Amino acid sequence: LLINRQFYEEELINSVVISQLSHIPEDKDHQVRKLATQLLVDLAEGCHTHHFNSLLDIIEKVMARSLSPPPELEERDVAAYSASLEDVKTAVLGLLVILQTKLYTLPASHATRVYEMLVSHIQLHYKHSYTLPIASSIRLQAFDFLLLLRADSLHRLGLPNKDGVVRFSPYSVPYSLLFRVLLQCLKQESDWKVLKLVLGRLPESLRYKVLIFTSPCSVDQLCSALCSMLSGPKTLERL
Amino acid sequence: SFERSVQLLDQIPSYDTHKIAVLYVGEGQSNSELAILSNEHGSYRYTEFLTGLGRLIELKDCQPDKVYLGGLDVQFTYCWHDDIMQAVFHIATLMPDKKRHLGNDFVSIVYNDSGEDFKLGTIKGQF
Amino acid sequence: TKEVEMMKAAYRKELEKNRSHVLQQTQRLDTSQKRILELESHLAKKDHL
Amino acid sequence: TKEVEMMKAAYRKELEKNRSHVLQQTQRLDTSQKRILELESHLAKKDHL
Repeated sequence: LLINRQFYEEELINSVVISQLSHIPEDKDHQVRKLATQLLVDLAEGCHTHHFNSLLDIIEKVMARSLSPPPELEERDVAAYSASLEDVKTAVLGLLVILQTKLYTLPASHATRVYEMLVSHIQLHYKHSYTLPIASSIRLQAFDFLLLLRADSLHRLGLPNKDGVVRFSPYSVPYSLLFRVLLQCLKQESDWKVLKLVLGRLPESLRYKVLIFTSPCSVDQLCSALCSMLSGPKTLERL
Repeated sequence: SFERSVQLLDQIPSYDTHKIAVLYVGEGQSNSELAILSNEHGSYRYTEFLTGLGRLIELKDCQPDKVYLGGLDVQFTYCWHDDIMQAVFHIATLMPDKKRHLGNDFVSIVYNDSGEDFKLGTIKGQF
Repeated sequence: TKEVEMMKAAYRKELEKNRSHVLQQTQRLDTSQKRILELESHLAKKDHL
Repeated sequence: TKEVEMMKAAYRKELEKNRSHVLQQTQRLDTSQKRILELESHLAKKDHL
């Protein structure tokens, strides 16, 4: 694949789709890890409407696990089970990278769906209250990136950046999802670092008023949460 | 000599003294150092904020040396005022020694109206 | 008095709305540029390919 | 005299900035759109080849 950029994708895509649409629930890990990384980079490249089906494979990989169900492996295979889940860890990280790059392309539906799927995954992640350190790192990197999302033009122009002040991809992205997941963190989080990070990063983001003013916000809620966060020791039993 | 000393004592005001330089830079005027000063008719929002900035007294026969009359030449020169302290805004964009008049005010409020316009090193106002 | 506040308030409902409209057009002009850029890049890479 | 109608002159200045700025942006926006349209043809030819 990586060699044959000579318009040798479409056919190879139809040769790769047949070996990936069904592999997804493969037994062992290394397989699905490599396959993830593959799909990830191949679609960082690909823009031939095969973004979607391949991306669906990625979705299935996102669902592929939730947490450690069995308590019989605690101190026994917590290491082993986490080493397994490393697959979906890499999956979501490459998904994040795709969100970063793939955004600056004419068909916005792509990055739109990317951001939406990321939000949905992390939201349900809280909704089931995963516990493993893998989950922690996932929350960490996910939020660490997503908070960088900022606006320069006054409408829906969320723009992160690397090493540079900003880059632009205006072309349909809401924000309320972020408030949702943030309140979910404030009410469900059980680490310290996730909080410390999102808290410290919140203010500057709040300075970009137009974002909060764009999507349905009802900011008031969080302050109550904040008050709840402070008033009453309901919080401090969450580390 | 003693009578002269008593007079000089009268010459000094009883309330506190403050004078402050108000400037309006533009968007590209960042680090211009002349278009800053030579500017006129600042942005609408900057002009609004400026209106509600205490009270002003026109410089003429009506206003005595009682309040600070620095630069009797030309206008609105808004001047905050109460009994303990008194702050005059000695120069604005509306004002046009003058270059020294605003290069000597120890502190300045500046209306950004740009994107990352200013660093202190930009202004050539020593005071 | 209070006409001036209305005049300030009256101006507010004009300059702000007009400025937002101007910003939209600015964003629309900005797009086309980047698309020109990427299409030139594609032309180059494909001709070389 | 309300500071010689200062908030009446800026209003006029803001209107002048919007007029000329809007005209120039529309003049450019058209050229960029025409260029993008031109690119959408040379590229198709190249793909065919």
